[PDB]
Amino acid sequence: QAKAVARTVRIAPRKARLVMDLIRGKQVGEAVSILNLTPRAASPIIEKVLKSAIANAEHNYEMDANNLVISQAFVDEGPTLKRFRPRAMGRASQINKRTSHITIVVSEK
Amino acid sequence: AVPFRRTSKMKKRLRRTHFKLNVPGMTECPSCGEMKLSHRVCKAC
Amino acid sequence: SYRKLGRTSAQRKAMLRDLTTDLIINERIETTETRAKELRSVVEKMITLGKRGDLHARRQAAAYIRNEVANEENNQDALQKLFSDIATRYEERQGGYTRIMKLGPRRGDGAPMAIIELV
RNA sequence: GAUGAUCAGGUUGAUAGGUCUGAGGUGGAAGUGUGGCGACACAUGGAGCUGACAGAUACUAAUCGAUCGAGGACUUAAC
RNA sequence: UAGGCCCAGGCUCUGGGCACUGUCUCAACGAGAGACUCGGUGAAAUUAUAGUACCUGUGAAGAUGCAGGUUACCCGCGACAGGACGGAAAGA
RNA sequence: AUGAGUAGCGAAAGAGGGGUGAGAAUCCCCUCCACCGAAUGCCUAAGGUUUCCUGAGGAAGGCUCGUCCGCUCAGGGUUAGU
RNA sequence: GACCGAUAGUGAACCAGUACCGUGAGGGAAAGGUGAAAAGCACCCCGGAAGGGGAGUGAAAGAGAUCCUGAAACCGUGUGCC
RNA sequence: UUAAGUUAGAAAGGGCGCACGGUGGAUGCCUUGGCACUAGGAGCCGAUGAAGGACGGGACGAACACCGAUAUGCUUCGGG
Repeated sequence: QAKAVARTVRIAPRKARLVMDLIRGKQVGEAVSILNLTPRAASPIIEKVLKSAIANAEHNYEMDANNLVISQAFVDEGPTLKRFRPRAMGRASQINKRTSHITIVVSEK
Repeated sequence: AVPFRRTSKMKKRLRRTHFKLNVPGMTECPSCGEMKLSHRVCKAC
Repeated sequence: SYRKLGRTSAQRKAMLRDLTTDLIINERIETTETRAKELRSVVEKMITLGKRGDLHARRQAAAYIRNEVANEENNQDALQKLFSDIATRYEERQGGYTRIMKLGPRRGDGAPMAIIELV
């Protein structure tokens, strides 16, 4: 089994989990197509992580790109950046720019 | 119009049950093996 | 009925005129799906006008086509191209001069994109 | 019809656009000719134009595809 | 773009008449912005915990949470403004 | 944390072709269209203090994006007897 | 020193009367810890980068730069029973 | 086969327990800094320009520290 993690990605975790739920459990080749055809802003990032996981599986563990399936796929919370004065244009206060840790594990079926 | 009380975890999770995405409608390109949205174009496929 | 396309009554007319002229010039355009769906009718009506060829139809077309250059090599107007080049090409078709092909969502706003071209 | 939903169709087909012919609306187009010093008038000529309405016509788009969906529990009684 | 008129008195006030109108009998349609759906981004007041129906009683102020009964498959989206022990208020 | 992926994200006109680029609605060029014009034009004060030019940049910042910026970093740039 | 040990002890263990706030007199913070030694990751792979997976150093890499230990709220993935 | 009866299972999601993470910096160890005193010194500097500052000085950025156009130092006498 092979793993690939993307840390402190500038995306809200709640919005990334929507796509993560779509792709988990699927065959690894089919999952790429779903990510390519989903119109969300987390798709490109999750696709990069998935491609990285597939690469590690072939160059480091000599497993084949076929017969691979997504075992685990989850999103965690990352350090939050706090903008106290969105006074620029906005009349809000202490906006929170959230962040995510994206993890994908693949293995042979 | 002021929340009288905080919302529990279970009620939040229950309300968020219809807030999810749908698997796309994809077909495989006759020539090539690329996948595109049905009724979309891909001669380059 | 007909789509309002998010504009007011005059901006809609201006954008339709511009897109019709652009399609006449370039033979193939990329725009949104609904803009193409609304452009199909007007561009086909103007092709129908050009297929007649008389002065009255020429001036009816001129009251709607933009003043732009089709190609600089022969100093050809868009109206001249409409009445000389395309009307000769579609001399045997009864309607259906265009076709819309759907591409997919845009990155900026998720809008559905489409190619509209002359057959 | 807010969105889901509902309803008519998907190439042995008229679902929508276009084209053709119509219905209704406005109302006598452009060019040319004539009369007038001119603004204009007359003829060609119920003419030209016409979004959402009707009938024909596969000309353009509904391609190819994918997913889901049974194998029918036990007891008693009458057969 | 840019003043409604007329006949009066009292020096501006009270008038009267006319004109005119969606002020209304009584509302209908149309245009735009928001609402609504999709993509991006993304706060605040408030907050004892909460799987938080209705009626009739009981009760330190007014019962969701007490007693007796009657109703009710699980989860949402859009509206209403009834309760809202919401805030305004104010009498006092 | 909750409210909640909710309210916001304001006028006001853009459309297409080409380019660059890992990536374009949003940057550059072209074309047409549209708006101001006792100004939304020209100059020059108060005030600000490098914000000016060239190259590089994609942390942060810019109510979306960004290959762009009044942002970041390196070099430069202000000449009086009137 | 039967004094404190980073919310304590000076306001200040860190470029502190600093940053910030105010016209001014004046008010006035937050912020310590890689490893014994940088030996601080050659090289290969995915990626524009960020960030990862190997390889290597090291006693330890889940010690990799807000880098000793790392609790709770809060946020997730899998599963036994309902 | 018909009729009349019984039960089972079902998870869009949710609850409890368990396993594994993230975030965040309590806790424990540690000390560069403080606090209260004791025993001695010393109790003033300045018009021969003070206290406190501004601006500058390095081969190459900013800052601290040091120094003053003799400017990241000069002379001498000692130590090492």
